[PDB]
Amino acid sequence: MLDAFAKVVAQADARGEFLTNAQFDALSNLVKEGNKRLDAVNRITSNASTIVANAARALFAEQPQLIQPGGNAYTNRRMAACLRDMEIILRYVTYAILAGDSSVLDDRCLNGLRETYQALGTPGSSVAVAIQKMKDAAIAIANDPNGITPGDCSALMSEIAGYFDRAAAAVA
Amino acid sequence: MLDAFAKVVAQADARGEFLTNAQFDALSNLVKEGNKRLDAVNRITSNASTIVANAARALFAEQPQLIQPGGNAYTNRRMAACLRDMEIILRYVTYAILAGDSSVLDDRCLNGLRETYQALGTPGSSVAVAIQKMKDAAIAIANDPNGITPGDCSALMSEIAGYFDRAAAAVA
Amino acid sequence: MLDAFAKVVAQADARGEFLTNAQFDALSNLVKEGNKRLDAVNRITSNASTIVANAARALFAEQPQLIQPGGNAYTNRRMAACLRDMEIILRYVTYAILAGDSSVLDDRCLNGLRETYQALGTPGSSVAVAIQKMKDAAIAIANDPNGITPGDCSALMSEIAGYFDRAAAAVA
Amino acid sequence: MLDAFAKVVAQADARGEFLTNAQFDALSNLVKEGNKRLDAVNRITSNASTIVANAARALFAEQPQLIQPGGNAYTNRRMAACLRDMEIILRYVTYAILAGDSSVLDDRCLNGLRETYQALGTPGSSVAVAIQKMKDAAIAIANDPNGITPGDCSALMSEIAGYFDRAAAAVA
Amino acid sequence: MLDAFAKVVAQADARGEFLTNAQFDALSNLVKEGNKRLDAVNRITSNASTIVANAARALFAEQPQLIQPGGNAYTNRRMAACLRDMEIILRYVTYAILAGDSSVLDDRCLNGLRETYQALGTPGSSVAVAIQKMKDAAIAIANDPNGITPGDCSALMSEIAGYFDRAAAAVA
Amino acid sequence: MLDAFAKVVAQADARGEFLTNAQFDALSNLVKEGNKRLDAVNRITSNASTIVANAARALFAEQPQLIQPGGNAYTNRRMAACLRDMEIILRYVTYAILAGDSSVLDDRCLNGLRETYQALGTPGSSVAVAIQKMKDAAIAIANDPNGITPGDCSALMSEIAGYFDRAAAAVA
Amino acid sequence: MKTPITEAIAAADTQGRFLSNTELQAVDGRFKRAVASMEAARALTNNAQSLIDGAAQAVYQKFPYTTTMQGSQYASTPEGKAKCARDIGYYLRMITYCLVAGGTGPMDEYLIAGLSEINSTFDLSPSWYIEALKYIKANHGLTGQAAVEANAYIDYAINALS
Amino acid sequence: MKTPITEAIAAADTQGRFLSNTELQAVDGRFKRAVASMEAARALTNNAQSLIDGAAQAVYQKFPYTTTMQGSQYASTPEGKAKCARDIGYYLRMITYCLVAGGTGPMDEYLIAGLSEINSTFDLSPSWYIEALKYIKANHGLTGQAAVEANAYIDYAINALS
Amino acid sequence: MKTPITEAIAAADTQGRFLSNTELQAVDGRFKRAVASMEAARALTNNAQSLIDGAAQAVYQKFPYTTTMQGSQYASTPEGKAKCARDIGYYLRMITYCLVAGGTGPMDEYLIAGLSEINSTFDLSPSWYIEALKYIKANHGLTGQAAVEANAYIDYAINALS
Amino acid sequence: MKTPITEAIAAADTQGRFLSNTELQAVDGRFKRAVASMEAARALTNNAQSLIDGAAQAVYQKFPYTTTMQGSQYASTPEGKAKCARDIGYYLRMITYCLVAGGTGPMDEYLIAGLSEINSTFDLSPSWYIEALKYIKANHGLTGQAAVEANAYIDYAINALS
Amino acid sequence: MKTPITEAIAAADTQGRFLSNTELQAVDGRFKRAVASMEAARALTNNAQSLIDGAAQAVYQKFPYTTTMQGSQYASTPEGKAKCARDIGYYLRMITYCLVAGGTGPMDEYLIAGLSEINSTFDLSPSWYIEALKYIKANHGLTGQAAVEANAYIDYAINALS
Amino acid sequence: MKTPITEAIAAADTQGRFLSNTELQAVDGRFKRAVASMEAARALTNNAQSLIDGAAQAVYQKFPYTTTMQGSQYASTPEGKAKCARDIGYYLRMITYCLVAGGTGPMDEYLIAGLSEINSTFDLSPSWYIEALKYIKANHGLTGQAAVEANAYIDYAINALS
Ligand SMILES: *[C@H](C)[C@H]1/C(=C/c2[nH]c(/C=C3N=C(/C=C4\NC(=O)C(CC)=C4C)C(C)=C\3CCC(=O)O)c(CCC(=O)O)c2C)NC(=O)[C@@H]1C
Repeated sequence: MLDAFAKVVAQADARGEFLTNAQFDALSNLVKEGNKRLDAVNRITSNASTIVANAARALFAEQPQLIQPGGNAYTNRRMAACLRDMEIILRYVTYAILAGDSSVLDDRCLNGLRETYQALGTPGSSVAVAIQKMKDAAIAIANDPNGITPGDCSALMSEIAGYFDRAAAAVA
Repeated sequence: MLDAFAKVVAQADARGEFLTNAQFDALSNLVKEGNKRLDAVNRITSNASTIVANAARALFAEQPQLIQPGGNAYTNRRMAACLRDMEIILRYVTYAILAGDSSVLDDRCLNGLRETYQALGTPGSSVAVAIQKMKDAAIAIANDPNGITPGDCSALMSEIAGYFDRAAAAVA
Repeated sequence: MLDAFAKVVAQADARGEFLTNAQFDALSNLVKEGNKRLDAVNRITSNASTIVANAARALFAEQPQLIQPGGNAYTNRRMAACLRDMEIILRYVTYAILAGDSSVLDDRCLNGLRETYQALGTPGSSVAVAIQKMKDAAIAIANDPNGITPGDCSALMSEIAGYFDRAAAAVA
Repeated sequence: MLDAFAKVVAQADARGEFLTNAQFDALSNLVKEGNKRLDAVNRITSNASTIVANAARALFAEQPQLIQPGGNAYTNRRMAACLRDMEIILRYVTYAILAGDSSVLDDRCLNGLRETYQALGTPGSSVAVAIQKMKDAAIAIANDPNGITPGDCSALMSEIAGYFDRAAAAVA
Repeated sequence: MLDAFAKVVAQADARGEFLTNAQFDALSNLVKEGNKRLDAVNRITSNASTIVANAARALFAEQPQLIQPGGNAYTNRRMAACLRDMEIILRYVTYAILAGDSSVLDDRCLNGLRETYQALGTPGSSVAVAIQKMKDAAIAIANDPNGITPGDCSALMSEIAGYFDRAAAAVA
Repeated sequence: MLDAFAKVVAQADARGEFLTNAQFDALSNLVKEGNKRLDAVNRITSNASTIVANAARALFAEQPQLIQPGGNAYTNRRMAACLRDMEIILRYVTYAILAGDSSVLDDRCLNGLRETYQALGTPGSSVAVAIQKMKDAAIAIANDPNGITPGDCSALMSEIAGYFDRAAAAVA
Repeated sequence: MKTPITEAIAAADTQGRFLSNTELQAVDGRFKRAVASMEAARALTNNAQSLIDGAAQAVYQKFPYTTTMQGSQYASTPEGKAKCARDIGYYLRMITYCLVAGGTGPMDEYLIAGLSEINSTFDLSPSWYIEALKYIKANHGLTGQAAVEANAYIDYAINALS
Repeated sequence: MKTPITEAIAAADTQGRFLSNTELQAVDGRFKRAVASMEAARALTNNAQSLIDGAAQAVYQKFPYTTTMQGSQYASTPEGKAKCARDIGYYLRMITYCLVAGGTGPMDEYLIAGLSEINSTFDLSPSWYIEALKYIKANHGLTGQAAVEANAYIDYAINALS
Repeated sequence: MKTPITEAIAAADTQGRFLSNTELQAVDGRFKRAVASMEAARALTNNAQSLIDGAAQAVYQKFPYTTTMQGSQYASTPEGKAKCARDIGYYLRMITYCLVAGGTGPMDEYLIAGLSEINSTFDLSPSWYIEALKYIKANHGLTGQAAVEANAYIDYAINALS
Repeated sequence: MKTPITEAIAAADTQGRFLSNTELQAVDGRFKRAVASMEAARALTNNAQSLIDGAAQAVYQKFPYTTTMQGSQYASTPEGKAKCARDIGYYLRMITYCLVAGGTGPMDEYLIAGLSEINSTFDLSPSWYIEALKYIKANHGLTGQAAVEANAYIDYAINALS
Repeated sequence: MKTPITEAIAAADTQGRFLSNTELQAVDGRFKRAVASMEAARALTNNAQSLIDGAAQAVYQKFPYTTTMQGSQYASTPEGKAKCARDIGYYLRMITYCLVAGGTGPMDEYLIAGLSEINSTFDLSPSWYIEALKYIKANHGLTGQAAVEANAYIDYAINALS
Repeated sequence: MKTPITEAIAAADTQGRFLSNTELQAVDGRFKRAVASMEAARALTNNAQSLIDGAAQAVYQKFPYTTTMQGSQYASTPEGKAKCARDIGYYLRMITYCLVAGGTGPMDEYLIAGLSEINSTFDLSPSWYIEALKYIKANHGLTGQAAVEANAYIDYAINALS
């Protein structure tokens, strides 16, 4: 996979050139924003279980047909599978946040997932709703002003939303 | 796989309902017919080798081009393969008779067989003729009135023919 | 795989016939030409490294874009892979020379290679140029009049060129 | 493995003889006692969890040094391992009850266990105490006069105790 | 493994020396005796089945307790195993004859066999008798004066007996 | 494995106690000495190849019988194996330096090595001499006063020597 | 799905063999035990509503806090109570399926697989269901081998929760 | 050894589970079928000598050359005849073991494993034994389920030889 | 045991390589974060008794039935109360080990491995411990990165119980 | 197909190496032995009909019952006799292929693979073919290394049938 | 590509776990070491041409035959000299990538993988590049931790060539 | 060790078969090629000292720096020169072993395995040995198939170094 650093290096190598001043400056800024990035990852990770559980309850309360006999989330085996998937997607999203690049998400998670859900008979659009709910919960937790050194950490919040939307679009 | 019992259960679960009286009555009858079913399985199984051998000889006497140099059943390796397939199909058919459901046949045997024979160059319609010959031999053995407690055991004979025709259609 | 001998046998078996006099005579001639065949294999094999290296240098001098940053042969890993492929193709070509039949080449080497190069992004036509260069080097080495018992060994040289062209067409 | 039936057969085969009348009579009696045997297996199996849990609590209340920091049952990983072993031994004991022969117990469970516990540092004599507690609980459950057709089912209770003592001696 | 040629080479390498004239002369003689060696291997190999079968019948006629109920060769599974071992030993002995060195026999066959038979309960001395019978049959077949170019081929017969005795001593 | 930190934790857990002030103070000091430790690891690692090569040349110049025909280091395969072992031991020693604990060395490297060398026929005492030579080279490189912030970094040098002597004693 | 028949077939198919007398006896055992199983299944089905209603209340009585404590995992609201009665009906329905099928397959496939993950994720206490199952076992009103059959699966559920 | 009981246990042990009702029903089927099996076993054992003597002669009658042709594989000498009667007694004894055990295990372990290798190595024709087994099946004089039991294993042997 | 150092070494040893700058930077990160970790460890250790006493009571207050209900799994007896305080002290001690080690290794090895099996076998409710851990998180009185460190492991425990 | 050449290539290809002198010597051995092999192949081919006719009758003489006994596996009818002569011609043709190819490959692929299954399924006795092959070996009228070549494959067939 | 971050993620993903504090500390170590790394990267980039020009000549001085000996592998022609300067620029560029990425990944992927095969196939001597790298290490003019960073990767290259 | 014979045996042993005509022809090819191989081996052995002395000097002439440059890897000292002549004698001795054995086995086992690692670790240039081998090939004074044999292994060594 590639983080935001190896991304620039791989682009430079393909052209056979040393890095330019603009590129060095851009990279130094990512480093200066590292504290905020680590805070967001730690906060989302620390609330992993509640984020998934609360999103699952909300999904099933809005779409009760998913847990009614026959529904795709009926039976404990299918329910467990569905909870596992929500946790897995959340996991890969945090990886992408730490890396500052979405390749690890696309490569080991999103790629081929839509096809997987169609083969199974799993409603991708419902998965997308679950992902969206986790997004709003993850962002409200990561960007919570309480208990942390004040500062603008909003550009990062847009980057984080991007990854969630990215995953929601891959299954939808 | 599913037997005739798990078939009804899986249908009821999909609807989230207890079994109805009609369903209980239908299931009790299968149980009352169990002796006949076990007799048919035991009798066909006991004559497994002759059923396959006699059907093979008959097939090759009618379709001699299958054993002529070049034919698909020429050489001992191909002849052995062909005899193995006839035995395998007969085996899965007896499983289906015991289960009272054809899923084990479709799932582990018939599914993808036609494609397998086309890739090899094996004449599916000739396989179908072999299957048909085993059918007539299996049924005449299972429904032989000699040495068994008299009684109508003909509905079961139609069920058995069904499985054979089912396999013959999957390769044809 | 099949050598030139098993090729005739397999054709005869498919027809269920003993070999004819013409066939026996044809086979005896291959045997009488065996010395020349072994000389060609030994000579090409003995100069394996130089044949590959010289062809690689020539290719990269004519097509410099293959080793420029980004090029398919840029970076030592890709360069090594490219040299390995040239050696592999040369290897399978010598097998075919020894066998007097091209099946081992088609079967274990050429078959599916074009698809492999397209998936990777490797220019097949450039591979074909490398193969062609090895051909001219291999033939000039095998058919070198110095240090060997004089005699017409040209029909074999056409057979050898055939295999190289065969491989060049499979990737081109 | 061997059940009580295959045990007699294997003894007869080793001598190359048909079974004697005494042997046939002995075997018929095992069959006549089959109901009691199945009741004991079903009853112990049905109370598997409580038997193990109650024996574990009793062991740790008598030997508190096993769960004190450092003790062999300290930490959840070691505690889990210890509970697993008690369940495993109980499992193999029920197999032996059903088979009417202890070979399956010796072969797949007891054999080499003492050596296993010494290598680990696990007190075998404490394991033996746990086994003994399960024995008394298993027998009181199996031989409980309530809810079952009255009758002497005590010889079987001695056979069952035998297996437990057999396992207790193999670890002690 | 080592043949008689690699044996001399490995001895010379250990001393770091080129081969001496005596050694070259000794090696040339092995080459001059190659025809006889190939005849012995071909003849024994051609009569592999009868050699094993006749030796088995003779062994069981002399030692009937081996096939009596209980005997180590009683039951078809054990009988088959015993015939397999005789064939296996004969196989490795022919390898050693071709190689002109016994290492392949010791290494892949004899080494650890005695221990194997003791663990099983197989009478090694009886195996040795079977080996001895094959020896006398193999040698009478290999050194049969009929249908072959006359000549002294007796030193080779002593070498062959040596291998058989070597195997007989490893199990005895 | 265990580093110097997990070592104290595991000792405390075995006793079921929180850490004492003395222990906290001892651990804080290891942390304060971390820079020196990282410098030693980086410096030895950076000169890995020369350390091994120079020690190998010195060993073979003092003990020429190891590379004479027959010697244990004769032939390129054995020479390569010997160089690999020196590199492997050096590798595990640097791991132990970084961890501040020798368990990773004992566990994955030293344990069972003496037995390994005896089975092979490799002179352990000669291996010990090679290890000793690397020690003196590693320490002179790690504790070189040039190009680094001045300071007493000698206690660490005794710790490093300890690991080398530890490995030398395990093979000797 | 695990039944005496599919087990017979799987065992034969794994050895690539035709069914033997060994397998056919097993199935006959299944057909003969059916009489008592079908008896237990019908009875539980006929009295389903009262067993479920009685079972739910036994849980609320054993664990009074499940009706007063706040939290969606509790039966302290109309929805919680509906969820609880639904779950209990699920357990009972599963048991009639096991009786009808002659094996634990239905329960294994539809309920036991993933059971721990669910009770953990939604914070549902296993001891709640165990108490519901103990109530059903004590009040199904079956006797003889019909009771032995029902109890076997009830206890199978209980052990799965333990 | 393959029996209804060891199959029950193996299946449970492979899933590392306790025996279930599924397995216990199978065993009950085995105990109930025992009555007819033990009936067939005793009868074959009591009439062993005559069945063997009659079976041997049926083979010599079907294949007359086995008594005249020279070769140790034939029953053309006193030893050959003794070997043949011994082999036939082996088959019969195996069948009583299968009846008593409730499965093919005894026959599988002591006779069928390695069967082809033996008949091939010693040049013994399978059709010889098949004829002996057909004689036993036609003359054991059993009726009802006792005959069904005996025939099941006799035919199992025949198919193994085919 | 999982620590920043053993992870560095394992990763290098798996590739059979010498430690690289990549691995050494990681360790430096570990040494620099130690200041805040050791700060949190000492503080939790100094106030261990009151955090444990306060944590136990918060559980009894949140789940009042744990003090009244009969059953050895409850803190309704002097022994139960002793067991509960012991368990809570175990969780706290584990957290100081994680802080001191710089990783979850101690908690993973001594407490989390086998955690579900234990709570299931002895009928101990995870929500009990989660509440104890929430109390410790709210009352450890740490600020800055020292609090961030303590909270990280506290929440790791909570998620392991969820 | 197994020949001295394909064996040389396979061995080299398995080690992913170029052919070496080791492999090329083997092939030269194959080319030099060809003279005697081609000699045996041509001779057997020229006298094919009489060897087959003579071989068939030797079998009928050794095993007189094959001409009188009823059953499709016997040569007691015109069809049986045609099948038998066809089979024998198959064996002979295979042997000329082995001689021409320089290895057992043809026989291994077209005849020996599945041989036991066929003789077992159709009740064909191996000793019948062994006798046909012994006749061919005794009457092919070859001498020197040509006979050694023919005999090698004839005996290979015989051993495959043993 | 191997970086402190991708190593953190890979390690977590292999255990199928969420990133832990253990992994996040490592990354912080990476961010803090960046200051010195970026310092070394910029400096090497700014002085790239002179370091390359000086490095090439140091090689020609150490190994005078590389400028006089005939052969395409030598720098005895204008093309050879261009190839040599290009190669040296490749090594330097790779080192700035490693500094910028915080790990050996770039060098491992673009240069070290297949390195031995290339120097062997094209007859390029490793000692040539080692001398170029020693020149760069001695003349990059960096001090403090910036020098420690540059040297770490320079020596990594040298060891890869040894 | 790889020889025409051990290859024949290994191939047969891998298929668990007896040696066939296919394998025996290969060995005959080996025995017949021996005449030319033994001829080349003896000749190289008789002229060993002069070939080695001449080969060493050809290297010093092709690569003049190997005699002047400082460094233990060079032949610029009496020891270096002794090491070089020893190495060259090793290559020659290996080639006589290959000729005598009929295969590359000796060279593969004693010299080629680990060859790259050694030349890399001790900084020995492959082109040095290739030049020594080219000298031996041009001056061994062999003709006909004896030369073809010697050249085959000489070129095998050269390719191993390329
Ligand atoms: C064609 C490429 C060129 C050519 C070939 C040519 N070769 C020979 C004769 C021989 N070649 C060999 C070589 C080998 N035999 C082997 O078994 C092996 C593998 C170990 C090799 C490499 C041999 C032994 C001979 C025969 C003896 C001899 O040297 O004559 C011939 C002559 C064939 C004949 O005798 O009628 C010819 C023509 N000649 C050319 O000019 C081509 C460039």
